[PDB]
Amino acid sequence: QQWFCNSSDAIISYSYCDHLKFPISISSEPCIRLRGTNGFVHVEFIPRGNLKYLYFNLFISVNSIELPKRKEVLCHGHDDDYSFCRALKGETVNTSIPFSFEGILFPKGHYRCVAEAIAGDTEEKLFCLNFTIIHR
Amino acid sequence: QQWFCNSSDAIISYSYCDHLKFPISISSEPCIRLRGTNGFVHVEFIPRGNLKYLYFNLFISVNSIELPKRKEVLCHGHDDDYSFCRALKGETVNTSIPFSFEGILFPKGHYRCVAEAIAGDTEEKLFCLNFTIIHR
Amino acid sequence: PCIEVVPNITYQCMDQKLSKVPDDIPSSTKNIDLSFNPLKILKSYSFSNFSELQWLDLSRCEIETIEDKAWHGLHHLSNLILTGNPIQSFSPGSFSGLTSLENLVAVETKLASLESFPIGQLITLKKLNVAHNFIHSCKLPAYFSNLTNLVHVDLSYNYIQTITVNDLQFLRENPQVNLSLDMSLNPIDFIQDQAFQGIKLHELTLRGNFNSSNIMKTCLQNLAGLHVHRLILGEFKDERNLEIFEPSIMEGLCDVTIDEFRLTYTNDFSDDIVKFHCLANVSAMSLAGVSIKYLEDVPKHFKWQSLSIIRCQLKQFPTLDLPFLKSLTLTMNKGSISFKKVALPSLSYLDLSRNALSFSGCCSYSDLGTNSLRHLDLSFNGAIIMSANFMGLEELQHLDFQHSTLKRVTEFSAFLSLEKLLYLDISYTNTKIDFDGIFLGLTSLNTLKMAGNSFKDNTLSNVFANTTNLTFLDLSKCQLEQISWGVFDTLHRLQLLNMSHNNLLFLDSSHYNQLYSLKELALDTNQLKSVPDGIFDRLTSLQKIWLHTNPWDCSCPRIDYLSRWLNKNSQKEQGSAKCSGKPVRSIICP
Amino acid sequence: PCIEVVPNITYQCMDQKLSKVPDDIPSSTKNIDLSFNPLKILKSYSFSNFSELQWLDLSRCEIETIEDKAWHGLHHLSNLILTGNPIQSFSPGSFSGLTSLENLVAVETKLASLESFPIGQLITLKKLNVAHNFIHSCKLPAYFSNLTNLVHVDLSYNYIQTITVNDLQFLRENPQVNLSLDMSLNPIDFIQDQAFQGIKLHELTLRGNFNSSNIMKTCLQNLAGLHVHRLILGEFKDERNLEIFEPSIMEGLCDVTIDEFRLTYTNDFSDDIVKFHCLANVSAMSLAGVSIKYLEDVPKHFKWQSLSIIRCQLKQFPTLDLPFLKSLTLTMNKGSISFKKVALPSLSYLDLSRNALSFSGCCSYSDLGTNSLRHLDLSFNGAIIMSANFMGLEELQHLDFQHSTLKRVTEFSAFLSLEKLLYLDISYTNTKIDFDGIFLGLTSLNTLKMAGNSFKDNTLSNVFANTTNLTFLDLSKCQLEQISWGVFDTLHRLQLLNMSHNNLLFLDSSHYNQLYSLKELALDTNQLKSVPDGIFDRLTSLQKIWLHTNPWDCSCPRIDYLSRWLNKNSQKEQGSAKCSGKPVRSIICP
Ligand SMILES: CCCCCCCCCCCCC/C=C/[C@@H](O)[C@H](CO[C@@H]1O[C@H](CO)[C@H](O)[C@H](OS(=O)(=O)O)[C@H]1O)NC(=O)CCCCCCCCCCCCCCC
Ligand SMILES: CCCCCCCCCCCCC/C=C/[C@@H](O)[C@H](CO[C@@H]1O[C@H](CO)[C@H](O)[C@H](OS(=O)(=O)O)[C@H]1O)NC(=O)CCCCCCCCCCCCCCC
Ligand SMILES: CCCCCCCCCCCCC/C=C/[C@@H](O)[C@H](CO[C@@H]1O[C@H](CO)[C@H](O)[C@H](OS(=O)(=O)O)[C@H]1O)NC(=O)CCCCCCCCCCCCCCC
Ligand SMILES: CCCCCCCCCCCCC/C=C/[C@@H](O)[C@H](CO[C@@H]1O[C@H](CO)[C@H](O)[C@H](OS(=O)(=O)O)[C@H]1O)NC(=O)CCCCCCCCCCCCCCC
Ligand SMILES: CCCCCCCCCCCCC/C=C/[C@@H](O)[C@H](CO[C@@H]1O[C@H](CO)[C@H](O)[C@H](OS(=O)(=O)O)[C@H]1O)NC(=O)CCCCCCCCCCCCCCC
Ligand SMILES: CCCCCCCCCCCCC/C=C/[C@@H](O)[C@H](CO[C@@H]1O[C@H](CO)[C@H](O)[C@H](OS(=O)(=O)O)[C@H]1O)NC(=O)CCCCCCCCCCCCCCC
Ligand SMILES: *[C@@H]1O[C@H](CO)[C@@H](O[C@@H]2O[C@H](CO)[C@@H](O[C@@H]3O[C@H](CO)[C@@H](O)[C@H](O)[C@H]3NC(C)=O)[C@H](O)[C@H]2NC(C)=O)[C@H](O)[C@H]1NC(C)=O
Ligand SMILES: *[C@@H]1O[C@H](CO)[C@@H](O[C@@H]2O[C@H](CO)[C@@H](O[C@@H]3O[C@H](CO)[C@@H](O)[C@H](O)[C@H]3NC(C)=O)[C@H](O)[C@H]2NC(C)=O)[C@H](O)[C@H]1NC(C)=O
Ligand SMILES: *[C@@H]1O[C@H](CO)[C@@H](O[C@@H]2O[C@H](CO)[C@@H](O)[C@H](O)[C@H]2NC(C)=O)[C@H](O)[C@H]1NC(C)=O
Ligand SMILES: *[C@@H]1O[C@H](CO)[C@@H](O[C@@H]2O[C@H](CO)[C@@H](O)[C@H](O)[C@H]2NC(C)=O)[C@H](O)[C@H]1NC(C)=O
Ligand SMILES: *[C@@H]1O[C@H](CO)[C@@H](O)[C@H](O)[C@H]1NC(C)=O
Ligand SMILES: *[C@@H]1O[C@H](CO)[C@@H](O)[C@H](O)[C@H]1NC(C)=O
Ligand SMILES: *[C@@H]1O[C@H](CO)[C@@H](O)[C@H](O)[C@H]1NC(C)=O
Ligand SMILES: *[C@@H]1O[C@H](CO)[C@@H](O)[C@H](O)[C@H]1NC(C)=O
Ligand SMILES: *[C@@H]1O[C@H](CO)[C@@H](O)[C@H](O)[C@H]1NC(C)=O
Ligand SMILES: *[C@@H]1O[C@H](CO)[C@@H](O)[C@H](O)[C@H]1NC(C)=O
Ligand SMILES: *[C@@H]1O[C@H](CO)[C@@H](O)[C@H](O)[C@H]1NC(C)=O
Ligand SMILES: *[C@@H]1O[C@H](CO)[C@@H](O)[C@H](O)[C@H]1NC(C)=O
Repeated sequence: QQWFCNSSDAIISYSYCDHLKFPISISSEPCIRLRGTNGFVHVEFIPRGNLKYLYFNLFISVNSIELPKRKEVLCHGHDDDYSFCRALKGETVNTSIPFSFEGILFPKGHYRCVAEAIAGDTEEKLFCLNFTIIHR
Repeated sequence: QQWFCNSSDAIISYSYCDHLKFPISISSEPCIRLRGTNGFVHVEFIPRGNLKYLYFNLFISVNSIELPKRKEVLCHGHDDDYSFCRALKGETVNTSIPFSFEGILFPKGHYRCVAEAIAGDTEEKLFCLNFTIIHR
Repeated sequence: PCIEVVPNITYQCMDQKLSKVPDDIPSSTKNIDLSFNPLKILKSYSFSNFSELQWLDLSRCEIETIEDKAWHGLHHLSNLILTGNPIQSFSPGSFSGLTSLENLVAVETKLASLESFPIGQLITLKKLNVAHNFIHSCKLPAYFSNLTNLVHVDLSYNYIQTITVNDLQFLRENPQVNLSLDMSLNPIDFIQDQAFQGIKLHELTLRGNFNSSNIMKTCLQNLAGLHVHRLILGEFKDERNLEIFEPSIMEGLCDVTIDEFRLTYTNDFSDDIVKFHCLANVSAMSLAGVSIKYLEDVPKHFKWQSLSIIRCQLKQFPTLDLPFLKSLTLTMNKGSISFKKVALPSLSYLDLSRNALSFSGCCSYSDLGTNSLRHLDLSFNGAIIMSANFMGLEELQHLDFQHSTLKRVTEFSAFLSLEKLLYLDISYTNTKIDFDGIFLGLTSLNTLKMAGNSFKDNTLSNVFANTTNLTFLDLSKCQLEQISWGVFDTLHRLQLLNMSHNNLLFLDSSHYNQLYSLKELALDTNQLKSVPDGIFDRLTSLQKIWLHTNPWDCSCPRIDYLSRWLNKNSQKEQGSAKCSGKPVRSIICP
Repeated sequence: PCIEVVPNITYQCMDQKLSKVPDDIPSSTKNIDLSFNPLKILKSYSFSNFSELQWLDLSRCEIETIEDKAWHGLHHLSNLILTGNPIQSFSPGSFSGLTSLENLVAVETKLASLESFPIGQLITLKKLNVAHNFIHSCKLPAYFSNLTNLVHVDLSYNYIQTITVNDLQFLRENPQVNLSLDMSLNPIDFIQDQAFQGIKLHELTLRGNFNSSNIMKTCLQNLAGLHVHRLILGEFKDERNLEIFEPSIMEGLCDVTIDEFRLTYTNDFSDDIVKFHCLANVSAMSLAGVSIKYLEDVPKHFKWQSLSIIRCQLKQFPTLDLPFLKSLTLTMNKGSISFKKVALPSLSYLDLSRNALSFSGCCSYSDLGTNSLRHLDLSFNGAIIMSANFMGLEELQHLDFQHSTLKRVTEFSAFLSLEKLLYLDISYTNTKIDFDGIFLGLTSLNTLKMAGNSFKDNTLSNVFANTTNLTFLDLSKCQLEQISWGVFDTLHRLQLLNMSHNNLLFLDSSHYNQLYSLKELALDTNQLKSVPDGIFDRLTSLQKIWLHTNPWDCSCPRIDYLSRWLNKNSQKEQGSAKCSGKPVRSIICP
């Protein structure tokens, strides 16, 4: 809907969540191969809050079987690894984030992952993406 | 009753347990100083079972406050550290065991410790000593 | 159209398609968020009714024009945020009327230079953020002498390529000024010879400035003469990084006096970088997100008084004998390391939390080589095997084991030496309390957090006899089913007692007759069906009680005491104890 | 006077002040313990009625005289224990009649030599223990050629000071004999030149023989020519020990062919001892109770096919790249070590239990460098952080995490690769199951031990959908309160289901309609008060059920099905389900 790509073992797409539509352009280069991928996550958006304490809530499901909520902190508030942790509310963010992963066996089937970005100082929701990953 | 000694901070004595009176001569040289001691435990007795899997059950109390049972294995049955692990039922055992400990703060007062020697292959009780330690 | 957040005080007008500031906003408002509205122009006198306004957010408001009296009436405004507005040209007097301004955020306003920026009369200004603009000069303007309170300037993410002698003239003239400069994400490739002679700075941040090792090495050399309290260096993962990072890149740092050195992420790294001789006179050394694998053989003439290793990648616990080291933080390390004995005779603060650390032989003097330890954090780790009760460490005031796997802590008085301990957290350590003497010696203890554990036979035993000065006791989620007699008769100063989320089947009236100081009692979420008559009668200090989520038996005359008590003391009850649905407080027996 | 232990089979007559063997002992007895009785003399024909006797213990019986027909009638006796009896002189024919004897224990009988020991016609003898006597010669007598089945001789704790060429003549003559010699605690100070040429031994134990380094080094050299399957060396803590233990003490071992080398406790030790070049061709290396601190840089030309490190003192996990190593045991290590990656391409067996070990990144091929792993024991350790689901290790058959702190095992399918796994133990790992897919891929799993954990909302969820071949499921002490629908409909081959010591409030009749193979069902020690009618009707294979320690409601017609069922199937019930005291099986509704 909002974006999608084809991997050799994965079909990945996302929309905005039904409850939050704050805009953001995310993509990966190349498309993510669940067997393993080295690439970049390109992000361009204008955040609705400071990113000094940005973290994510990930609600993942495999074939309608839900995993516990996981929290992934990206900016801890002190000497953070990423240049966008400095970004303020209303500031244009344009960055490419390198990533590299490998060697986890994923079960085949239909994954859902709503990714909820939170400004950790105010606990306010920055945006929410509804992901769909079809493995195989 | 059966033996006792005076330390600079401890008075140590033992009798046989009321339920098991299999004889054994135990002493330490010097008397145990709970602040710290290097010495020998002299043991001379004729065991009522093989010592190949000898372990101890220790029931300790401080001022009538009971600690959980602790199990101290002396002979594991394979390449054991002590020459008496080879001893058989009915064989004269005569040994001096070096020991060295230090730097644990013990609360003052009245300790009881019944020490129950068990032959771990047969689970039979080899002997039982009722210890009394008065710290300070 | 504005979300009322705190009545007549705080209003959230963000993203409401507002063309102008609403006149409906009450005059006593202190905080207004107008961001993400197409304001386009700040008209004169628009905020003149908000005499008590302190914080005003106009981020992403498409503002091109600030009219000549746009901020008339804002005598008390201390925070003004203009991020993302394409103002570009700030005409003279653009900030007239902002007589209490302390924090000006002009990020991404297409600002081209500070010389033309009309802030020379904001004599109250403390912080200036002009990141993400078109500034290409490092010149600190002369009007900074009017801004006697300015302590921080953010120049991050601009186009500064050069730092000249004259650029820092103002600071050379004024050595009394305390100023911090954030230069991150500027394409600096030239620093003039001796530009930093006679220059003093509090905090200097140089992150993500350099693409090439040779350019970074050449520029660091011309920091010579500089005196900084805190120098922050490093790169970002999402920016083009240095090809190689050798220690000799920082050879220039020898001609700089540095009190505190912070190193952040670098693409390349070598363990020798932390042992670089130009860092020898630093008093606070810090590593965050750095690929250090081994920290060993730090020369004893190093003067580090605090060391901080955060989110790093140590394969093996450091070997350290720094005699002047007072604080050590090794936290959030990538991997699992085992503790190794250190010799830090000046050590008074130790944070080893979140390392999946395995500690064999906790704890005594020989592990640490110090008699001055006051703070010890071993939380969020692996196996911590208790084998000594802190001989040599009786100065310890704070002890945290939260979420580590405490082993053998109940087989002796593991804390007997800690007669000055104020704070103990053994929550969620999977400890099964089976020794009444577990807390012997803890006579100074005020805060005891031990939630998520359990007790032998699920009975709360007499473990609090010596903890006579407890003021905070958290026993939640301890699978408790009953309480032994006299467990609380000593805690005359206890102010909080949390026993929620247990399996209590009955209470006894005797346990609460000596909680003279008890203010808060949490008993919700148990299996309680009744209380003895008068159990709450002597709780003369009580202010809050939780009793909900219990299967209360509301039959008369059984529920009589509780219903009448909950009614008379309805201001104290938090939540609603409801009958197995009517609140127990709403039941009148005959 | 004899304690009857197993009727007409086993009798315990120890320490009953018996003067002679009791004639009351039944003739079919197979095991008699007569120890610690003042027998003083074994009279002729005393045991002639015990034709089926196999094991006879006469330890500490003060026996001085064995009469010339003392063992008449004992044609089937295989074990005879004479420990502690001052027999001293064994006259000719002293063991006549013991025609099936396999194990002769003559420990501490004041025996002076084997040459005069009349055992030359015990052609069935397999084991000979003559420890703790007055033997001063190492001469293996010539009649050993009659004893074709003798495989073990215990000479420990005697007075042997010398080993000569002629002492081992018998073994030199007979290279086909498989014989093991225990020489421990003999004051050996001289081995003749070439005494061990042409000598083959299965197991040779030399523990606690030497007081001086020079005497041990001199004696080890003259083991030259010896071929031993298993050589055991070391000292005892409770005996006078070697002053220093350098590797060169074992220079003589280069002239010995050793298949397996065992080193035990030594007072002195140096890490180089395990890297000694004379151990290069050993195929099984073992260390037990040894003060080794670092095991590093083992030359790759070492041929060790198994390494065993038990009760040692490693400060740091070994670095090992032995390409022929098939089995590695590092267990009960003193301290806490962190796992370090190894490169063992032949590794098929790995036991790392009881180390308080912390493992960051379990588990995949890169941790171990092998595709042939079948056995992995990580139990009784610290923090084991699950981050990979065993890619590269799909040959794994046995996996044990018992009592370790498993972390993040429920955040993905941590075992998806393990399609050949037969045995999984995650008991007492403080795992809170919150993912129904936790056991995806475990289609070969037969044994699942997961006691002592818990589930989200205390509900047993649908985690067994893929484990179609489970035969053993242990869910005890999991704080379960209820079971989701259909959790067991797949387990047609399950034979045991243990759900005892939970908090089950009700059962559903649907959960047990497809347990076709279920033999044993443990439901004791819950909160059960009733069962649905017919819940046990389709358990056609049931043989044992535990239902006691439950507050059963014995009111009619509610308890009708259960009481009638427990009565009709009373042979299957283990223990007694008693009413909230009469057994439920003893209740007849109208
Ligand atoms: C502003 C809005 C943001 C919107 C997009 C969010 C950003 C997406 C990517 C962010 C993290 C990726 C960088 C990964 C680095 C690791 O690759 C790298 C770890 O990997 C290891 O690192 C080692 C050295 O570091 C070795 O290299 C290892 O290799 S080994 O073989 O030698 O041993 C290698 O495994 N580092 C990390 O911090 C890991 C933490 C990253 C996870 C946290 C966030 C994950 C996703 C965030 C939310 C998901 C939703 C996305 C769309 C909404
Ligand atoms: C046949 C019947 C027996 C009747 C009597 C029973 C024997 C009594 C003594 C047996 C063990 C003593 C040897 C101690 C060695 C440690 O001292 C020594 C450990 O200590 C450390 O060891 C390191 C190197 O090893 C360093 O040296 C350390 O120092 S550091 O500073 O460098 O780091 C040092 O701390 N080793 C051990 O195995 C410890 C295990 C011993 C406890 C198990 C049994 C304890 C008592 C048994 C029952 C009690 C009842 C007694 C009367 C009935
Ligand atoms: C006549 C009566 C017979 C009496 C015989 C009684 C036995 C004597 C005790 C033997 C010592 C036990 C081993 C402890 C060594 C410590 O020194 C030990 C060293 O343990 C360290 O803790 C970690 C885990 O173990 C690491 O493993 C360390 O290793 S590391 O290098 O990696 O860091 C290791 O060092 N510290 C301790 O606090 C342990 C407890 C001290 C024992 C105190 C016992 C007092 C006995 C009182 C006698 C009264 C009569 C008894 C009646 C039954
Ligand atoms: C006051 C007089 C009464 C005293 C009674 C005298 C009895 C002697 C006690 C012996 C204690 C030392 C045993 C440790 C051996 C290490 O060696 C042992 C190493 O750990 C195990 O050592 C085994 C050796 O091989 C295996 O390696 C095990 O592997 S395992 O998985 O099979 O279990 C391994 O873990 N260290 C520890 O545990 C931690 C240190 C011991 C803590 C003991 C504290 C004090 C105990 C005395 C009780 C008095 C309390 C008074 C109330 C306040
Ligand atoms: C356009 C959409 C944007 C997509 C962005 C999504 C982010 C991409 C993932 C970033 C990698 C995370 C870091 C993991 C590194 C591993 O390589 C990591 C290395 O972890 C090791 O495990 C230990 C503890 O961490 C030690 O710390 C090791 O260290 S050691 O040296 O001491 O032994 C360390 O190496 N192995 C793993 O199995 C972890 C999990 C693998 C991550 C797979 C994620 C798949 C993402 C699928 C994307 C679909 C779209 C997403 C929708 C929201
Ligand atoms: C299929 C498409 C859906 C996928 C969704 C994409 C989302 C991206 C997931 C990111 C995972 C990697 C994050 C780890 C970073 C390390 O860095 C991290 C190091 O550990 C923490 O790392 C922090 C960095 O600073 C702090 O150091 C923490 O300190 S703390 O105490 O504050 O917490 C420290 O412990 N390794 C781990 O945890 C263990 C390895 C991660 C296991 C993840 C397994 C696979 C997850 C994907 C879910 C799919 C399941 C499918 C069902 C079968
Ligand atoms: C080291 O870091 C520098 C960033 O600070 C890089 O140089 C900058 O590269 C930008 C492109 O990546 C340039 O942008 C463009 O600017 C020119 C004007 O000079 C315009 O005509 C172009 O249109 C514009 N780009 C686009 C897409 O329109 C910056 O001007 C340039 N700045 C400087 C000071 O050089 C280096 O490339 C970088 N080195 C490496 C190896 O990454
Ligand atoms: C190295 O180990 C040897 C043990 O195998 C020690 O030597 C033995 O010492 C015993 C005493 O400790 C001697 O016992 C005595 O034997 C003599 C006869 O030789 C009797 O007269 C004595 O009465 C008797 N002792 C008593 C108390 O009655 C052993 O004879 C002797 N054996 C040998 C072969 O020498 C060494 O002492 C020991 N070295 C060290 C430094 O410990
Ligand atoms: C120089 O100015 C800064 C203004 O921020 C002062 O800094 C802070 O000190 C307090 C207490 O020591 C800390 O809580 C802050 O976190 C510090 N902030 C920064 C940015 O360092 C500094 O103390 C001043 N120096 C003086 C007045 O001598
Ligand atoms: C030599 O004799 C011994 C007799 O004990 C044999 O030893 C055993 O082998 C079995 C199986 O391999 C093990 O279970 C025992 O533990 C071994 N015992 C000992 C003492 O090693 C040995 O196999 C024989 N060698 C032959 C017959 O070739
Ligand atoms: C995610 O998308 C699915 C499918 O369109 C939808 O059913 C679900 O409600 C969405 N979840 C959100 C928006 O949180
Ligand atoms: C943001 O960066 C991307 C490059 O990945 C590209 O679209 C362009 O350079 C930027 N977009 C802008 C400035 O609108
Ligand atoms: C140990 O001795 C005490 C005091 O004499 C006695 O009360 C107790 O019963 C004894 N315990 C035994 C023998 O187990
Ligand atoms: C046992 O050894 C002790 C020495 O500690 C001493 O009584 C004597 O040597 C031996 N006792 C005997 C042999 O009765
Ligand atoms: C601590 O407990 C002991 C009991 O052994 C008691 O004698 C002492 O007075 C108590 N002191 C304090 C301050 O709790
Ligand atoms: C009691 O403990 C619960 C469980 O963690 C917690 O949520 C609650 O805030 C506590 N009550 C207090 C602190 O009053
Ligand atoms: C395992 O579970 C999957 C569900 O994702 C199913 O398709 C597959 O047939 C199952 N196989 C076995 C052997 O349990
Ligand atoms: C069920 O689990 C309990 C608790 O450990 C155990 O005692 C019992 O033997 C088990 N029942 C079996 C194995 O039948």
